Amino acid sequence: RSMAEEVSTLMKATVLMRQPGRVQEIVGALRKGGGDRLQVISDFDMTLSRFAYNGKRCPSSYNILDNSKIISEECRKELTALLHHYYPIEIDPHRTVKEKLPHMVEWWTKAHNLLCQQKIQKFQIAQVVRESNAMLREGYKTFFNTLYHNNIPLFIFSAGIGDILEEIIRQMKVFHPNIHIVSNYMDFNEDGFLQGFKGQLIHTYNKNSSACGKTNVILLGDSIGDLTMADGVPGVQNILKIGFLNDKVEERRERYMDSYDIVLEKDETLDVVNGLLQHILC
Ligand SMILES: [Mg+2]
Repeated sequence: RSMAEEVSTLMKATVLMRQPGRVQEIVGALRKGGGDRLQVISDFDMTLSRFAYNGKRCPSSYNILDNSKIISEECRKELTALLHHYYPIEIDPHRTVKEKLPHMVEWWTKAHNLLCQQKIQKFQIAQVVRESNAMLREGYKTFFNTLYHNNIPLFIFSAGIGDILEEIIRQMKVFHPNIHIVSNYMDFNEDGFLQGFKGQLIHTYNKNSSACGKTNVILLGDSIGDLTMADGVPGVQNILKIGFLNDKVEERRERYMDSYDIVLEKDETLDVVNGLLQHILC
Protein backbone atom coordinates (compact mmCIF):
# COMPACT_ATOMS: atom_id res chain seq x y z
CA ARG A 1 0.00 0.00 0.00
CA SER A 2 1.03 3.63 -0.37
CA MET A 3 1.13 5.64 2.84
CA ALA A 4 -1.98 7.53 1.73
CA GLU A 5 -3.87 4.17 1.79
CA GLU A 6 -2.94 3.47 5.41
CA VAL A 7 -6.01 5.23 6.81
CA SER A 8 -9.58 4.12 7.50
CA THR A 9 -12.65 5.61 9.16
CA LEU A 10 -14.61 4.09 12.05
CA MET A 11 -16.93 2.32 9.51
CA LYS A 12 -14.32 -0.37 8.83
CA ALA A 13 -15.72 -3.92 9.24
CA THR A 14 -13.31 -4.72 12.10
CA VAL A 15 -14.57 -1.89 14.31
CA LEU A 16 -16.77 -2.42 17.41
CA MET A 17 -18.09 0.44 19.60
CA ARG A 18 -20.47 0.12 22.57
CA GLN A 19 -21.05 3.91 22.73
CA PRO A 20 -20.37 5.41 19.27
CA GLY A 21 -21.79 8.75 20.36
CA ARG A 22 -19.39 8.94 23.32
CA VAL A 23 -16.48 8.06 21.01
CA GLN A 24 -17.40 11.01 18.79
CA GLU A 25 -17.45 13.31 21.84
CA ILE A 26 -14.04 12.06 22.98
CA VAL A 27 -12.53 12.41 19.51
CA GLY A 28 -13.95 15.90 19.28
CA ALA A 29 -12.37 16.90 22.60
CA LEU A 30 -8.98 15.51 21.46
CA ARG A 31 -9.18 17.43 18.17
CA LYS A 32 -10.25 20.67 19.75
CA GLY A 33 -7.74 20.11 22.51
CA GLY A 34 -4.81 20.27 20.02
CA GLY A 35 -1.68 18.35 19.08
CA ASP A 36 0.22 20.26 21.78
CA ARG A 37 -1.85 18.55 24.51
CA LEU A 38 -1.72 15.00 23.11
CA GLN A 39 0.35 11.98 24.01
CA VAL A 40 -0.02 8.36 22.87
CA ILE A 41 0.48 5.53 25.38
CA SER A 42 0.74 2.14 23.69
CA ASP A 43 1.52 -1.45 24.47
CA PHE A 44 3.94 -3.13 22.08
CA ASP A 45 3.41 -6.87 21.59
CA MET A 46 0.27 -7.67 19.58
CA THR A 47 -0.73 -3.97 19.65
CA LEU A 48 1.99 -2.30 17.53
CA SER A 49 3.43 -5.67 16.57
CA ARG A 50 1.33 -7.84 14.35
CA PHE A 51 -0.63 -10.95 15.45
CA ALA A 52 -1.19 -12.48 12.01
CA TYR A 53 -0.18 -11.82 8.41
CA ASN A 54 -2.94 -12.73 5.95
CA GLY A 55 -4.25 -15.04 8.62
CA LYS A 56 -0.93 -16.76 9.40
CA ARG A 57 0.24 -16.31 12.99
CA CYS A 58 3.24 -14.10 13.40
CA PRO A 59 5.82 -14.91 16.08
CA SER A 60 5.58 -12.95 19.31
CA SER A 61 8.24 -10.36 19.97
CA TYR A 62 8.27 -11.68 23.54
CA ASN A 63 9.74 -14.97 22.37
CA ILE A 64 12.41 -13.63 20.00
CA LEU A 65 15.31 -13.90 22.44
CA ASP A 66 14.14 -17.15 24.04
CA ASN A 67 13.68 -18.80 20.62
CA SER A 68 17.08 -17.66 19.31
CA LYS A 69 20.48 -19.32 19.03
CA ILE A 70 22.02 -16.93 21.60
CA ILE A 71 20.63 -18.75 24.62
CA SER A 72 21.55 -22.33 25.47
CA GLU A 73 19.20 -25.30 25.81
CA GLU A 74 19.97 -25.26 29.53
CA CYS A 75 18.83 -21.65 29.75
CA ARG A 76 15.67 -22.34 27.73
CA LYS A 77 14.78 -25.24 30.06
CA GLU A 78 15.24 -22.99 33.09
CA LEU A 79 13.08 -20.20 31.60
CA THR A 80 10.35 -22.82 30.96
CA ALA A 81 10.64 -24.02 34.54
CA LEU A 82 10.19 -20.45 35.77
CA LEU A 83 7.12 -20.06 33.56
CA HIS A 84 5.56 -23.24 34.90
CA HIS A 85 6.17 -22.05 38.48
CA TYR A 86 5.10 -18.42 38.24
CA TYR A 87 2.40 -18.34 35.56
CA PRO A 88 -0.21 -19.98 37.87
CA ILE A 89 0.51 -17.18 40.36
CA GLU A 90 0.15 -14.49 37.70
CA ILE A 91 -3.32 -15.74 36.69
CA ASP A 92 -4.61 -16.76 40.15
CA PRO A 93 -8.11 -15.30 40.68
CA HIS A 94 -7.72 -15.72 44.48
CA ARG A 95 -4.78 -13.29 44.81
CA THR A 96 -4.95 -9.51 44.56
CA VAL A 97 -2.65 -7.55 42.25
CA LYS A 98 -0.72 -6.32 45.28
CA GLU A 99 -0.33 -9.93 46.36
CA LYS A 100 1.05 -10.91 42.94
CA LEU A 101 3.60 -8.07 42.77
CA PRO A 102 6.49 -9.65 44.72
CA HIS A 103 6.17 -12.88 42.76
CA MET A 104 6.14 -11.14 39.42
CA VAL A 105 9.18 -9.12 40.47
CA GLU A 106 10.86 -12.40 41.44
CA TRP A 107 9.94 -14.14 38.15
CA TRP A 108 11.14 -11.28 35.95
CA THR A 109 14.31 -10.84 37.96
CA LYS A 110 15.16 -14.54 37.82
CA ALA A 111 14.55 -14.64 34.08
CA HIS A 112 16.74 -11.58 33.52
CA ASN A 113 19.41 -13.04 35.78
CA LEU A 114 19.46 -16.23 33.65
CA LEU A 115 20.02 -14.15 30.54
CA CYS A 116 22.98 -12.49 32.26
CA GLN A 117 24.62 -15.93 32.68
CA GLN A 118 24.73 -16.40 28.91
CA LYS A 119 27.37 -14.86 26.77
CA ILE A 120 25.18 -12.29 25.04
CA GLN A 121 26.81 -9.40 23.22
CA LYS A 122 25.00 -6.23 22.21
CA PHE A 123 25.43 -6.73 18.45
CA GLN A 124 23.59 -10.06 18.70
CA ILE A 125 20.31 -8.35 19.59
CA ALA A 126 20.08 -6.86 16.12
CA GLN A 127 21.00 -10.23 14.62
CA VAL A 128 18.32 -12.18 16.43
CA VAL A 129 15.72 -9.56 15.47
CA ARG A 130 16.85 -9.62 11.86
CA GLU A 131 16.41 -13.39 11.73
CA SER A 132 12.98 -13.31 13.46
CA ASN A 133 9.76 -13.18 11.46
CA ALA A 134 8.23 -10.63 13.84
CA MET A 135 6.28 -7.89 12.06
CA LEU A 136 4.68 -4.55 12.83
CA ARG A 137 1.01 -4.00 12.06
CA GLU A 138 0.17 -2.87 8.55
CA GLY A 139 0.12 0.92 8.42
CA TYR A 140 2.96 1.36 10.93
CA LYS A 141 4.71 3.80 8.57
CA THR A 142 1.86 6.28 8.68
CA PHE A 143 1.41 5.72 12.42
CA PHE A 144 4.98 6.45 13.42
CA ASN A 145 5.53 9.12 10.77
CA THR A 146 2.37 11.05 11.77
CA LEU A 147 3.27 11.14 15.46
CA TYR A 148 6.89 12.13 14.68
CA HIS A 149 5.92 14.88 12.21
CA ASN A 150 3.43 16.35 14.67
CA ASN A 151 5.81 16.12 17.67
CA ILE A 152 3.46 13.83 19.62
CA PRO A 153 5.25 11.84 22.36
CA LEU A 154 4.72 8.08 21.94
CA PHE A 155 5.34 6.03 25.09
CA ILE A 156 5.66 2.34 24.25
CA PHE A 157 5.30 0.04 27.25
CA SER A 158 6.49 -3.54 27.31
CA ALA A 159 7.23 -6.09 30.02
CA GLY A 160 9.63 -7.72 27.52
CA ILE A 161 13.18 -6.75 26.59
CA GLY A 162 13.53 -3.10 25.55
CA ASP A 163 16.49 -3.79 23.26
CA ILE A 164 14.41 -6.27 21.21
CA LEU A 165 11.51 -3.84 20.79
CA GLU A 166 13.84 -1.03 19.92
CA GLU A 167 15.59 -3.15 17.28
CA ILE A 168 12.30 -4.09 15.62
CA ILE A 169 11.31 -0.44 15.22
CA ARG A 170 14.88 0.54 14.15
CA GLN A 171 15.03 -2.15 11.48
CA MET A 172 11.69 -0.96 10.12
CA LYS A 173 13.18 2.55 9.82
CA VAL A 174 10.58 4.14 12.11
CA PHE A 175 12.62 4.61 15.33
CA HIS A 176 11.86 8.34 15.46
CA PRO A 177 12.95 10.48 18.43
CA ASN A 178 9.42 11.15 19.68
CA ILE A 179 9.34 7.50 20.79
CA HIS A 180 10.04 6.75 24.44
CA ILE A 181 10.27 3.05 25.27
CA VAL A 182 9.34 2.00 28.84
CA SER A 183 10.66 -1.54 29.15
CA ASN A 184 13.50 -3.71 30.51
CA TYR A 185 16.76 -2.55 28.96
CA MET A 186 19.95 -4.53 29.01
CA ASP A 187 23.19 -3.13 30.38
CA PHE A 188 26.36 -3.90 28.42
CA ASN A 189 29.95 -3.57 29.52
CA GLU A 190 32.50 -1.70 27.45
CA ASP A 191 33.36 -4.86 25.50
CA GLY A 192 29.68 -5.21 24.60
CA PHE A 193 28.85 -8.16 26.86
CA LEU A 194 25.55 -8.29 28.75
CA GLN A 195 26.28 -7.60 32.41
CA GLY A 196 22.89 -6.70 33.91
CA PHE A 197 19.61 -4.82 33.41
CA LYS A 198 19.01 -1.06 33.82
CA GLY A 199 16.47 1.08 35.55
CA GLN A 200 12.93 0.17 36.46
CA LEU A 201 11.81 -3.37 36.19
CA ILE A 202 8.63 -3.60 34.06
CA HIS A 203 6.48 -6.71 34.59
CA THR A 204 2.87 -7.53 33.72
CA TYR A 205 1.39 -5.81 36.79
CA ASN A 206 3.31 -2.47 36.82
CA LYS A 207 3.21 -1.57 33.12
CA ASN A 208 2.03 1.98 33.63
CA SER A 209 3.10 5.60 33.59
CA SER A 210 4.47 5.68 37.12
CA ALA A 211 7.48 4.04 35.42
CA CYS A 212 8.27 6.80 32.89
CA GLY A 213 0.79 19.54 29.71
CA LYS A 214 0.06 16.35 27.75
CA THR A 215 -3.33 16.02 29.40
CA ASN A 216 -5.06 14.31 26.46
CA VAL A 217 -4.24 10.64 25.89
CA ILE A 218 -4.83 8.02 23.23
CA LEU A 219 -4.21 4.61 24.79
CA LEU A 220 -3.64 1.56 22.54
CA GLY A 221 -3.63 -1.98 23.90
CA ASP A 222 -4.62 -5.57 23.24
CA SER A 223 -5.24 -6.93 26.75
CA ILE A 224 -7.60 -5.99 29.57
CA GLY A 225 -4.54 -5.22 31.69
CA ASP A 226 -3.42 -2.58 29.18
CA LEU A 227 -6.34 -0.37 30.25
CA THR A 228 -4.15 0.80 33.20
CA MET A 229 -1.15 2.03 31.20
CA ALA A 230 -2.06 5.71 31.63
CA ASP A 231 -2.45 5.31 35.39
CA GLY A 232 0.00 7.73 36.93
CA VAL A 233 -0.28 10.43 34.24
CA PRO A 234 -1.13 13.60 36.24
CA GLY A 235 -4.13 15.71 35.27
CA VAL A 236 -5.53 13.72 32.34
CA GLN A 237 -8.60 15.54 31.02
CA ASN A 238 -9.55 13.35 28.03
CA ILE A 239 -8.64 9.79 27.17
CA LEU A 240 -9.60 7.53 24.26
CA LYS A 241 -8.91 3.81 24.79
CA ILE A 242 -8.50 1.61 21.69
CA GLY A 243 -8.18 -2.15 22.10
CA PHE A 244 -7.14 -4.81 19.59
CA LEU A 245 -9.13 -8.02 20.07
CA ASN A 246 -6.92 -10.58 18.33
CA ASP A 247 -8.14 -13.94 19.66
CA LYS A 248 -10.37 -15.63 22.25
CA VAL A 249 -12.91 -13.33 20.72
CA GLU A 250 -16.14 -14.93 21.97
CA GLU A 251 -14.79 -15.13 25.52
CA ARG A 252 -13.53 -11.53 25.49
CA ARG A 253 -15.68 -9.40 23.18
CA GLU A 254 -18.27 -8.11 25.67
CA ARG A 255 -15.71 -7.23 28.33
CA TYR A 256 -13.47 -5.51 25.76
CA MET A 257 -16.40 -3.48 24.44
CA ASP A 258 -17.38 -2.42 27.98
CA SER A 259 -13.84 -1.28 28.81
CA TYR A 260 -12.33 0.07 25.58
CA ASP A 261 -14.03 2.87 23.69
CA ILE A 262 -13.10 1.30 20.33
CA VAL A 263 -12.39 -2.42 19.79
CA LEU A 264 -10.63 -3.58 16.61
CA GLU A 265 -11.46 -7.28 16.11
CA LYS A 266 -9.03 -9.38 14.04
CA ASP A 267 -7.53 -6.32 12.37
CA GLU A 268 -3.95 -6.69 11.14
CA THR A 269 -3.64 -2.91 10.65
CA LEU A 270 -3.29 0.49 12.30
CA ASP A 271 -5.58 2.03 9.70
CA VAL A 272 -8.33 3.05 12.12
CA VAL A 273 -5.85 4.56 14.55
CA ASN A 274 -4.13 6.42 11.71
CA GLY A 275 -7.47 7.77 10.51
CA LEU A 276 -8.24 9.08 13.99
CA LEU A 277 -4.80 10.65 14.29
CA GLN A 278 -5.17 12.44 10.96
CA HIS A 279 -8.60 13.70 11.93
CA ILE A 280 -7.47 14.77 15.42
CA LEU A 281 -4.22 16.42 14.27
CA CYS A 282 -5.93 18.18 11.34
MG1 LIG B 1 0.23 -6.78 24.11
